[PDB]
Amino acid sequence: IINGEDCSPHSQPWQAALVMENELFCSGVLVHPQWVLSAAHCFQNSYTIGLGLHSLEADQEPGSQMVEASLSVRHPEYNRPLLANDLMLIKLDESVSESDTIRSISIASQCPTAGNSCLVSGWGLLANGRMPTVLQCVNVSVVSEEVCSKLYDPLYHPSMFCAGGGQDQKDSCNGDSGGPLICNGYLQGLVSFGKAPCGQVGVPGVYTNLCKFTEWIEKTVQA
Ligand SMILES: NC(=[NH2+])c1ccc(N)cc1
Ligand SMILES: [Co+2]
Repeated sequence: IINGEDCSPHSQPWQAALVMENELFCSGVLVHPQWVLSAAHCFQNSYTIGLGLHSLEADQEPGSQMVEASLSVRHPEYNRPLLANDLMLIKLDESVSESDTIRSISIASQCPTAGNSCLVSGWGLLANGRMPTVLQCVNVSVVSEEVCSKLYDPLYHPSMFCAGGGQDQKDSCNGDSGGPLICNGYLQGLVSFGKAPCGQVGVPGVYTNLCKFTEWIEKTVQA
């Protein structure tokens, strides 16, 4: 997160951390007791998801649960066109129990509205190019479709949307991929990509436009 601040511990209970050998590489959103939503470009053969965290130090966070999973379903059209449909559902081995610091969030069924201010959180790089010790939070506003599509032509696709890009230099960044973007308490998008460096004025970040994959997310999680 660029130019944000330490989130209020456990203020985003749907936040899922994805760690590899021993480091964080992505995030996900608990959209169901046994399913974590994330960016297709975060696919692995097996994940080590951390729920209920705030600091990466799992054994320092109470209600925290380091579950495991291996069945991941990337969206059929991911990366066709280049970079598009960047979402993926990861099915957790053992379903988790919604605790005090671990709750799932629902996906917005309506589409981003320009100007609307939202929040995004993650453990990605900071304004100083450094990784944070706790989960970061920042607000960015939805940018209009016109500006988005022209700014990111010809890579822009309807499965994406822009947010931020303001003068305040608030934005996501590397390590926040698959992170959540909440709008009025709904999961509006996932941290997907954007120009580098991050936090450039006039250059918003791109997020997966979840409002567009409700039916798929459903047919998958359920059936
Ligand atoms: N700066 C950004 N909004 C960004 C950087 C890496 C990435 N995967 C996604 C987005
Ligand atoms: Co805590």
